[PDB]
Amino acid sequence: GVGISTGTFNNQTEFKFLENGWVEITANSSRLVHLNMPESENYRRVVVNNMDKTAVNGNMALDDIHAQIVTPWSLVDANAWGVWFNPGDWQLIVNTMSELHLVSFEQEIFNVVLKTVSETKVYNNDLTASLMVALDSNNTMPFTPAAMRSETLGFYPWKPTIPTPWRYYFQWDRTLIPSHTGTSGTPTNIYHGTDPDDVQFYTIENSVPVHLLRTGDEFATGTFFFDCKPCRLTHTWQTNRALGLPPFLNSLPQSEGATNFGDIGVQQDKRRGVTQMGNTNYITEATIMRPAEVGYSAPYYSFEASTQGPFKTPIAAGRADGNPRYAFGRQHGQKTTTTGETPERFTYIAHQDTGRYPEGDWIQNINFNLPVTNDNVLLPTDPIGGKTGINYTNIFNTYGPLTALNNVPPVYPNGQIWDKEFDTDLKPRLHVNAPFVCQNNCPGQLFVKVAPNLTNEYDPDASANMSRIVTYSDFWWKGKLVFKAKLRASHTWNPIQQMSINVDNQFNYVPSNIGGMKIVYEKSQLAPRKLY
Amino acid sequence: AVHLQGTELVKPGASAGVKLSCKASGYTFTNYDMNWVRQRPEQGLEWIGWIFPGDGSTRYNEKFKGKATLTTDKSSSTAYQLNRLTSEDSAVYFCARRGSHGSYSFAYWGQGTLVTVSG
Amino acid sequence: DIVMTQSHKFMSTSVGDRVSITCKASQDVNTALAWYQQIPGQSPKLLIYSASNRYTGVPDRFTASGSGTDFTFTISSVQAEDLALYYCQQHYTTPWTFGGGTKLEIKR
Repeated sequence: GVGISTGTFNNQTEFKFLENGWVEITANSSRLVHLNMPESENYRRVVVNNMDKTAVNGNMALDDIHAQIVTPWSLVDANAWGVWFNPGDWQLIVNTMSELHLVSFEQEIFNVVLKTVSETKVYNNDLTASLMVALDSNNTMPFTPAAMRSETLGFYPWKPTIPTPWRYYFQWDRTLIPSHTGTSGTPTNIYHGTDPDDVQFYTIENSVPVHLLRTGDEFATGTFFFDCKPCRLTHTWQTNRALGLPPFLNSLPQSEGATNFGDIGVQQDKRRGVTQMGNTNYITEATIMRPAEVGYSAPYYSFEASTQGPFKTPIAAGRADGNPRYAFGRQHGQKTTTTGETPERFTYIAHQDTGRYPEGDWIQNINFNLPVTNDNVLLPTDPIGGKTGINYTNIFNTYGPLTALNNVPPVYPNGQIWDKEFDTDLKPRLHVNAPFVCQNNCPGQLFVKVAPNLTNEYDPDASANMSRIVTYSDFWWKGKLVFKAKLRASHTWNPIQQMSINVDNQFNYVPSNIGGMKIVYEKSQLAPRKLY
Repeated sequence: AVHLQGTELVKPGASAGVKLSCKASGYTFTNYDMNWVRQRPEQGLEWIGWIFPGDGSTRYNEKFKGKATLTTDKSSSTAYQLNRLTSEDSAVYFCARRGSHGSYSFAYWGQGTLVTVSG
Repeated sequence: DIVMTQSHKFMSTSVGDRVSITCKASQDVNTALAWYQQIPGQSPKLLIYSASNRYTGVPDRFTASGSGTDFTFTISSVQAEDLALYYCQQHYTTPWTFGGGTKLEIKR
């Protein structure tokens, strides 16, 4: 009713230790969401064209052309690691566990309170106003993860959070022929428009049922049950140079020290083994046959163009290129007492050794005369196309059937948790933004809107926008995310790497004297793992 | 019909700053960055920086970093330079705009505003 | 920073001759070069961009060529309205740097 609570606040993380080394992790997240009335109750089709920056020769990468439908609805996203875990629970997980499954997810909206502003300013209660809630359970509306724009709910249980205004990409065409500083022509910079065969205008009113929650109502999305693969919290270190049986050392060191090395007491052209170079007798560590290949090379900072413009080719694993950079604001980890619009940024350097070092590759003629001359080698220091800053490693692809690579690690707290699978015939082997991927169906999105509060002078035949009473809502959101983890076992004599607090990172976990908080990024895949 | 109109002479003392202005007419102001150049009678022309009025994005050179700050004003189509310390920086300042091509050539220049620092 | 040096500061010239101003760059700029003309006491006027292309409205007597570190800007037939201060700008990388200038004269 009007004076009865419809739910409870719960932000506890429960660890239930089943037998056989399996743990259930129930993460409860509760927030107070503050929502304003839409700027306009109409759907807009807006085109963004930053001609000012891309008309300059050399600024192709600064392209921001697109078309989007702007919607009067807002999205409530909780697809980020920081909504569910604090540094302590994250330490416990990444120090005690080895894998991680995604079991269940559920949401609720309760304790809705709608208010009206009257202009000093007076704030009255609208006991009869309503808040529209829509849940796209069938996954009809386009998927839109907020973690890529850093627009999820906040990371603090004691800080009120806002939802993000919903919008989606409308089709368009764009051609941007690249150039450089010193081009003699004006190649082409044209926004064509929309192909009528690809138009797609979605509305929440025509696709999903909308519930109207008043002050004493509550919404409860049932529990969604995932079915995915386990994310591993262990990293691998073995490259192709560390796979299999090492070579037998005929001369072992006698005086234990720092510069006393061992010696394989056999000439390189008199060794035994298998090679894939069928025209040479040398058996070394760079030439011996390994089972497969760990990682691959890919053209880095490469831009492929398509009907909607140029885009960067994504890299699976990096070692610079491949490492994701996260930028975020005061709601998502930045010091809440800083001033300015400069976001906090960090590059996540993963622990896994599955990248490449292009300054150390080379190609040589099949003759293999080992002391190699100039005309029989291609180094990462020779010009390709006459360009001093482009070598062959920039246009090199070594992805083949013998390539083995790992999935991306969780990024606390700004990384995404789950992702939807592409609705194509041939699916990608992994995503670079989320460790988990909903293959068949994924949790539905939760849109919120505040119902139109009309005045007494309303004319639908008036070209001007409707006059509404200034209304805003504050409700409470609750979420339950259930994981399954395995507890790790020690197989080595030596300890392993663990996450801990120390004198350097001490004040990143406690607030300042003025209430300033921050959530620094933590590594996830700490312990090593045997590959072969 | 692109026209850039700068303010006229100024004579500040050797302690303060002066704000030079440049009014643009004849084009979408937010479609082109505004560049500021300097001409001393002995050291030649020199580029101070540029300001993109949409998004208000600046870039200077290392010489005029703490010496000049650029600012834009839409709804009036004006560009401003601040000239912080102005010790003996007496020269003619120009407000320039790219052109139609795409290279950072300067097709349209202002008439120039002279700044003399004395006592 | 790229320093751009024009060979001479004053170049003798008689009306009707062919004059060739030279410009050198500290490092290799591919084409990346613009040529300006300034009458003493006015604003510069853009003559050439990309070291070969002629801006709209420039008379066909001004041409330019070159690449890398050497560039040349030539007038095939001088007029009295062409004796000015010619500047050499590079638009290869920031900061944009100009040359010192070469004033064209009339022979004494």
